[PDB]
Amino acid sequence: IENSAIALSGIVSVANNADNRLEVFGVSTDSAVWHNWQTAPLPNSSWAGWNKFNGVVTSKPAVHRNSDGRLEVFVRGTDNALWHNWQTAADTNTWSSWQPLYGGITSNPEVCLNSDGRLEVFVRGSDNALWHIWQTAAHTNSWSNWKSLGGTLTSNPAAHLNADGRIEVFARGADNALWHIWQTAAHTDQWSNWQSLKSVITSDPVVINNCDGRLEVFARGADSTLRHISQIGSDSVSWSNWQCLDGVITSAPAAVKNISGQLEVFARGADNTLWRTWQTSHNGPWSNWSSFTGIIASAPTVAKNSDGRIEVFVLGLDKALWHLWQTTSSTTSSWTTWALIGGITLIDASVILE
Amino acid sequence: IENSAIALSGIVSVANNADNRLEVFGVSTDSAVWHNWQTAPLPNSSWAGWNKFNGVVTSKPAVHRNSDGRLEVFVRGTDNALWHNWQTAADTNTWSSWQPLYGGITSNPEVCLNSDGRLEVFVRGSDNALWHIWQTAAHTNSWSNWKSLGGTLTSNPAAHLNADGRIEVFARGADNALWHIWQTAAHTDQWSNWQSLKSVITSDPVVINNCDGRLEVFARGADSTLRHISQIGSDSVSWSNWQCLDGVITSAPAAVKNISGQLEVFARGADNTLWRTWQTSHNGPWSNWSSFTGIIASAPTVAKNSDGRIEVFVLGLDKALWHLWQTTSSTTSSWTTWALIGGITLIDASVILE
Amino acid sequence: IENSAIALSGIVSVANNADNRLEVFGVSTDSAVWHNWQTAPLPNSSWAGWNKFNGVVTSKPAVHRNSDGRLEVFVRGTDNALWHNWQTAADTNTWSSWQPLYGGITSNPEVCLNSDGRLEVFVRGSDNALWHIWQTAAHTNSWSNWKSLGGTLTSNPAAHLNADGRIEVFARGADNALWHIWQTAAHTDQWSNWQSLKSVITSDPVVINNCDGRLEVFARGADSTLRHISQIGSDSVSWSNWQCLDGVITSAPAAVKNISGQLEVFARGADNTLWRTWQTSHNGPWSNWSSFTGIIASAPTVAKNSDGRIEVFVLGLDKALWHLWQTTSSTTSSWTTWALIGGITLIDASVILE
Amino acid sequence: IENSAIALSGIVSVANNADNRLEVFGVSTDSAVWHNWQTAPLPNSSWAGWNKFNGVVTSKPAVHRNSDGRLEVFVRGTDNALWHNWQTAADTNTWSSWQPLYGGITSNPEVCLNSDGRLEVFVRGSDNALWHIWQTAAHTNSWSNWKSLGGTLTSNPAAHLNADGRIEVFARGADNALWHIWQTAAHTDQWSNWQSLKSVITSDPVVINNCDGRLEVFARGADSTLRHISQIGSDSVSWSNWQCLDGVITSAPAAVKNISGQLEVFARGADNTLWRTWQTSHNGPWSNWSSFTGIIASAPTVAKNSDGRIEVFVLGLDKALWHLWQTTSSTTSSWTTWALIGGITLIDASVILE
Repeated sequence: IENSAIALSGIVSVANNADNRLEVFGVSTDSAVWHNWQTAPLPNSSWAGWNKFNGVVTSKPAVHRNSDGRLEVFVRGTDNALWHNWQTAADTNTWSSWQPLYGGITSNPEVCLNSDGRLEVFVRGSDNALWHIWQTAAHTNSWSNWKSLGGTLTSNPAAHLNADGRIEVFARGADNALWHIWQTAAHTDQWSNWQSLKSVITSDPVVINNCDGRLEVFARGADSTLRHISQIGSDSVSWSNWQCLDGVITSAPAAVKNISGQLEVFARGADNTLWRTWQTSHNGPWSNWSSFTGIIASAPTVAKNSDGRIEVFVLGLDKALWHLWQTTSSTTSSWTTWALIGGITLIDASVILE
Repeated sequence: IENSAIALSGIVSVANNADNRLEVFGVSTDSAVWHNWQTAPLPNSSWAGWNKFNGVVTSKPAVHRNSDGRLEVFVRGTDNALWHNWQTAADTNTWSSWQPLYGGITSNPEVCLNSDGRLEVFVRGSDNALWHIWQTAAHTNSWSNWKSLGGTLTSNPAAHLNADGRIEVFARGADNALWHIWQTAAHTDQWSNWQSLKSVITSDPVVINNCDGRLEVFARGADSTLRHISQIGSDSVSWSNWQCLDGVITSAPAAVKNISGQLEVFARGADNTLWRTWQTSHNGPWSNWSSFTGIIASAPTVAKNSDGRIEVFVLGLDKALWHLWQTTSSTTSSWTTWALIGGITLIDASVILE
Repeated sequence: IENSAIALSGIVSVANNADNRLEVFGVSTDSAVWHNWQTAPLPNSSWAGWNKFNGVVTSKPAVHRNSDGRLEVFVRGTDNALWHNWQTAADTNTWSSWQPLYGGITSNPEVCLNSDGRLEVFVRGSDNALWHIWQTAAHTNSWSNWKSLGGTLTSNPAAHLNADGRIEVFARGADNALWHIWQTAAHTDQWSNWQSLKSVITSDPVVINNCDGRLEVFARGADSTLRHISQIGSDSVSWSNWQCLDGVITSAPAAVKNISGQLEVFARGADNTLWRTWQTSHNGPWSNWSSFTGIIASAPTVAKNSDGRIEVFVLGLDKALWHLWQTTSSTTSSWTTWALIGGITLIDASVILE
Repeated sequence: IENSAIALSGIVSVANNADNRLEVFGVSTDSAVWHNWQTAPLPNSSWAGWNKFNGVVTSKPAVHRNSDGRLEVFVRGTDNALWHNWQTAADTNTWSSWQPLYGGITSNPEVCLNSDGRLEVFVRGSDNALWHIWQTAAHTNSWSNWKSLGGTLTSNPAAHLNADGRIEVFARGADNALWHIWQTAAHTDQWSNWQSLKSVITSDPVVINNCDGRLEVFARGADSTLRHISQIGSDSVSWSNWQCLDGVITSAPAAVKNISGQLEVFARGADNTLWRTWQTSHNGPWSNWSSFTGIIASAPTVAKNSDGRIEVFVLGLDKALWHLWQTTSSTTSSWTTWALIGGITLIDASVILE
């Protein structure tokens, strides 16, 4: 493993609809985005079937729910520009056609929802800097001009809200270390300078908030194990030391907070099966990795259902989408075995960063 | 203080719009509902001014945001039936006229949002039982028939979601004790039997969730001090003992979780000023009560702004609405002094339960 | 229940020998101190049998282990002066005769071990002030002169070390409130002024340290329920609000930290049986009281064995000493039923404070 | 760094006397054990001066306080047998001459105090197995015969009590992994089988208990960073995954629990200065390493004074003993700079394990 490697990513993007039904977005062999959704917001629900958005795309799709409940998808087009399309009403399967946001992007798009209800998109630009564009009014198809935040990115960006509403963005830099930059006031265009968090990383960063309000960042390290760092104060400049966990992982990690408020991390393990680790107590030590039966061909994508149950999506060896879930809304629940969401095969359309 | 007393309630109901701007609803001297809203989602924002909904009402209004971002208000009419009106689009100040939901109600209405996106309303009925009615599809003006959950209520009901999506409802019973009843599966019409939590209470119950997922209930006790009880397991049947805190309070309490994940409680104190107490550590002991200058004439109503800052609304001695807020997004922030939201005077339209 | 009442106390004092065998001290119908000890440091051990110290006493005996492992007992004599006697070697049943420390005392004695190895005794004096006397060298029969700390005491004193080695003393004052006073530097004769913790109490105070280093104080309140308060900072002046727990208790409480670091409290309940409550999580909420079968005639005295198992001693209706213990070294262990430590009957020799 | 390396150890062993004065034991250029002690139990106390025990030794000395307060030192002699000598009374500077315990030992000795007051010594034997010998009565010069616990050791052993009084012993095995073995009942000669904790380690293991009762083990790993693992249940068989902390260390670590109950770790860092890291919250994340000025030539040895203040001892470049300490009994206290405990120079007499 080399310092500039980027671990295998998830094969779909997932979102909860306004009524919390899960909906997945991926790219098929026709290079178009397809999507599928639960018919009811429970993991054992039937799925509607795969439906196509017309248009050829050249990145992994990113999806986020607007503050009025409508899903909106962002993707790079054949012109290397940003395109988006949206549900025309919450919980409806009527969509716009792809609409242009222009620009020139060289990474997958990352979408955040500001705490004033406005979507904001972060991408690597043609000059390898971080660029962003935002809705100028909440849940409205009115966007700003493109603006640069500088820097030099060698991974996809990952964005998350701090507890006080300030967006913070994480990305690997030219030295293969994790860097970050943040709004200095909530949902405004006033930003810090770039700062290094020092450690080399070999995956995109994955960010989650704990109960205490503080951000935690997970990534694969140079020795191919999971490592993590967390905010220790009230601001974006006070961080812990990095810690690693034993166990070689072969994909990006995926993190989720269970309904007991504890963190869980999923990743493809050294034997190409799905591995899971969880915090055993508040802030506590981490469990040994547990493995699920079955070889997988992507990183996991993890979501929560309306009753709190965790559900995991992966690419199978047959190049189709599989999933499994918790049988009960309990931290020690047993899990189902992999089930197929059949109808199309999927490709990894992630932008090749080099 | 007698066992059947119900402490003074808050004078307004508050909600966050889809873009997180606060909006308050109260009843004026014309017995109509009026509302006012922030023009931007920050506590130092200007307010738009008081606007009237036509129609005479006979209860405190209850407000909740739909899963598509539209606010919806519920109130008892002059016919003792339930009426509602809604924003016709998220973050817009265009409303329906009051529309009928019928029934016969003898308490203030309480509204909950199920985790599948459907609003559900709980009221005491003409037979003193708990009744409820729900949207049959998420964020849609299609409602069920009225259905009884039984029991005998001597307070307004308070409802909250468990971490697994099950609604749980709390209300004082015929013996002046706190009782509760819960969905046995998330967002379904399958309910438990009524169970007593034993302690006498002299206010409506106030329910909040902690980070661990568990519900905590606050109420005034028979000796006029604050008392509280919390779930200790994974279900609705395992509760702690009751604990009281020293200090006589003269209103219902209001509880909020700050951005550090700790709980804070506000109440009118024995000297008729606003009092505040907070948890000093995770699950920790509670601080001595702190007082704010100024005599108040209602219980506090507490809300959070888009940047996490807590804001408190009270009725002043001039019968107008006043508010104060935290100066910074920090747990140890200083507070502003009371400021007026002028333009109308307010009355307490709470249903007299005896 | 009146504000000046002092709840029933424990009938024996207990200590661990240098090898951790438990040894109990009580007063029999001959007004002499008798003692009995485990033959091995396990709760199911046989006991040696009751042995008498010659001499008539007029208070409950207090016992503490010296820093060289020798037990030492303190008691008021027929002359109202303080007397003491000691093991002449650790884990040996050879004792000195009662030896005089003079003074004039009007409460039971309370003994503390300073963190520099010197015993220090606290008593109410003939002028109702707090007085103390100390070893001038660790584990040596060389004592200081008597010195007054002032104040007005209406309970027995309770002393405990802070985490930094400063002794802090708690006692009810003339206004029936809990007061305290503390060393301002570890194991030195430099003391603070008296300060009130405000709440009325109707038992002696009981003090324990939690894992965080902080002191917690338990007492019965004016409504005959358990109440407690805890340090919230790094010093002796920052305390939480008082909290009460529901449930009427009819004796002083006894507190212990179990081997999981959680606190447990035992007391005689409203039905004259032994009641137990425990913290369900770190700093967490408290369980409902659980009852053990059997009417008891004293407060419990609680100790821990060499394997961590909790053991409880009480006076039975037959005026003899009974005990029960945990069956395993686990927080959720079951308990044995009461067993007799037969051979003498015991009287409550506690000094009548009025 | 190779898998079989054993990091540099501390240059002295330290103990608290019965009155909590610190006393240090090391080996000088004459191959004899010398010791020095505080004259009062405070870090700014003067020290008595270096005093010699007659006799040539061939290991680092181990010291433990007996349950009657007397210090006792264990060391390998020129005959490769175990020898010991003891204070003849607590807090006295009168010692026995070295007395024989025989055996054949190939590591430094490790001493534990059972919870029934009996010392027990663990050593690697001439067959590379773990051997032990124990006092047959508490604080008495009567010892058992030597007994083997089997295994194959490639480090010195480290022993610690579990919260329930069971001794647990940790040592590196033939595969360079950390192994452990434990008493299955407190202070009895009934032991488990050896079990692997799997990770390679390149230092002796260092064991400490947290507040929750659970053991935590620290060691240097194969990549020369600090790693740690902790018990997650009520027994000796349930452990967390291993975690590493960033930062190359060049000595064994030393761990201590501060008076707030949080853990701190000291080690020589990659630049040969003393480094310190601490837990920022309960169980929490670990701080970045902080450095103290001054090149050091051993691992640190860490102790606590009677007022809770941490004190650290190291070998200086002048081959003399230096120390520094906290200025106040507070977790965020500043520290003094290195001060000399002059009078002799010290050598590292640690047994060469290969």
